[PDB]
Amino acid sequence: PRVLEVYRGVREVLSKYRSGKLPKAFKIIPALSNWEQILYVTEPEAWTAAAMYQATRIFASNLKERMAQRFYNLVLLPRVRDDVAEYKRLNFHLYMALKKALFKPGAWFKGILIPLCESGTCTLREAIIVGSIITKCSIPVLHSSAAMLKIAEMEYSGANSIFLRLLLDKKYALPYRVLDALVFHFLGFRTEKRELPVLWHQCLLTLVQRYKADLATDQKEALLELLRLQPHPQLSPEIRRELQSAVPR
Amino acid sequence: AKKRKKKSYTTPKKNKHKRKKVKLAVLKYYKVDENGKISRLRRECPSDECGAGVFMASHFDRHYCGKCCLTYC
Amino acid sequence: SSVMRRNEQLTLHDERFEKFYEQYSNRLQEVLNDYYKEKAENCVKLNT
Amino acid sequence: RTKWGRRGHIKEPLGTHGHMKCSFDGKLKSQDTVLMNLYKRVFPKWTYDPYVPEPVPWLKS
RNA sequence: AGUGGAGCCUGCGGCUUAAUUUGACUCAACACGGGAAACCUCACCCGGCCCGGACACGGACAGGAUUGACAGAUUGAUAGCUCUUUCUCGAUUCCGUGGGUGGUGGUGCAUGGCCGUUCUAGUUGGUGGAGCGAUUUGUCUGGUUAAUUCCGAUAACGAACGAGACUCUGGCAUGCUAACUAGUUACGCGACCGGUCGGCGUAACUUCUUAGAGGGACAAGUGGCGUUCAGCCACCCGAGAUUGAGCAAUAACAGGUCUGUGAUGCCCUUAGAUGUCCGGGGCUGCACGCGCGCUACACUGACUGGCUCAGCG
Ligand SMILES: [Zn+2]
Repeated sequence: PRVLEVYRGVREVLSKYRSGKLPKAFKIIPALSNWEQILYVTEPEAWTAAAMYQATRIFASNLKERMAQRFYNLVLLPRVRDDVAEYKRLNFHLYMALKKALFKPGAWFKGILIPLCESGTCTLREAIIVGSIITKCSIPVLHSSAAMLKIAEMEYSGANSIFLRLLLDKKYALPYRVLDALVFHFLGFRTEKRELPVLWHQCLLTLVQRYKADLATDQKEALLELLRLQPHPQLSPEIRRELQSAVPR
Repeated sequence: AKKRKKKSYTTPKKNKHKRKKVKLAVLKYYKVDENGKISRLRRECPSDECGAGVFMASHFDRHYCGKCCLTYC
Repeated sequence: SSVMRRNEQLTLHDERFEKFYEQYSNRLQEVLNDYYKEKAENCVKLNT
Repeated sequence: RTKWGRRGHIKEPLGTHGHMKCSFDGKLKSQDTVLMNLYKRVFPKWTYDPYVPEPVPWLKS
């Protein structure tokens, strides 16, 4: 009716947005009942990068973790993948949006990180750009470990182990079941004939560099079996060094 | 390679604007009687979702809730 | 669930994994009229 | 002159702040540093006194 | 036919200016960046807010760290990135000090894929022969060709690569295949003075239009010149006797190109390898040179009315 004329107007605002106070109709989108119909009129694919940051800034604050997750999954995350493929580097506002998306870590992990690695088509460049934001923003220990467990159980790709390393790089105290998944993750390549990248060894390095205190003799010697079958001229002696100078409990 | 010198220069960004810390704002909401009766000073918001607990701000003339953006006279 | 485990000493937190993997109008008309009110005040063409 | 060996001289000043266009013999690296040398003649301080105090016996610290 | 002379427009110098962003300077410098710049483009200038990692140390927080926020008042801006309002939001921490082990970095090399530049006719083996060897022969007396082309001679014989060849295109068809988004002719009805009608309605099938197949030119034929051969010149008939393009996927590049990998080498990261945005300017500024253009300098013209014809798109 008349509401369709209001949002078709703001469609032409958000497509040419750069700065300033947004129209008040846009700021009350997650308060609506039929919000997904409204969002399609505004045309999220035709939006400017600057608009995308303030769009994310709205959804992260207005509660509802389930409503927040589905915005990232349908609008935000495709746009990130669209620009890394096109411009090869990410836009500033689009980057700033992702840091603002971490105000709800539950909706972040279930909407951005986990769906990205599950697709399989995730490139190395895509992984580092998003993964650096994990290093910048502090994440709750419960949510940090929960994302870490999924990636450990997940199918292996080059992009996948980058995230896993950066989560261990945070150096939080870990739940014990997560450690069991991480050991089982790396020991899954013990019989593998495939040539493993350097980023894989660095992930195994960071695991032993920090969490050598929480490794029992059973899994500790299972790791020494892993390096004996899948070696590296540079990094494998360092992991061998870190295991031999480890004090348990 | 030929190393760059690195210059000094001091400009103070130590002075930066931070909003004022209001200490213990819970006592302003309720006035407790000597017997044990609870009296609410501020208007409680009767919105869709933010009911029973969320108060409205006391403007010089009107009332304003801080979650749903409800305004009065 | 794995084989080789924690073995010895301390269990501080139990951890909740069963939420992550196990997952997968009057006011509107007021804002609408406020939008047109603003889109009129941007170009005045009248006042003295 | 230039750390990577280029010999140039200033052309125009542009900004109200200290910005200048500068000609060079070759193309400069981005990793480079431009630098000019200024010279003045310096003469010593007149601090002559023939009197010098007697030192105590020298030792190692 | 001009330009160079004139006015104007634009380019490059130069000159100004806060800025008048910019590589190239006798072809490949010179309306090249598709560059017709009010904004964006914009790289340039004058201003103004905003925040700028991880790490270690010292401080604050559940007696809220912090986020988000209606209206009003501020400066060049509807700045919740300030105050009245402090109302919500529950750790998603931020307040000072630093020391190297900073990465949406920059550049250099090893290596993995892919371009452009000069002419446009050559380039390069293999095997054999000649020389101690550098080297030579092949790659040549002669004629001939755009040509290491061809005839042919022969201590050479054979190749590969490109040019050539391949493909398209255009010229030609009153032969053929068709065309309700092409057109004609004839026939009806109508309008007009036996004719004119881009008026309207289906029997004629391709002349025009289209888009396909098949033809058609091969030095075919004749004459002259030619070691009587390779070839060259002239001429009849013919639409065409010497169409133009791509392919064709060379030689030299020490010009290289690109989100490929190297726990790659260095340099930088409150000196952000152009930080995002906000407002206003500048790119046009003008004594002058050097230049491409447009309009002109009239009578073969200008003005005025009338008349009638395209094609790429
Ligand atoms: Zn509210």
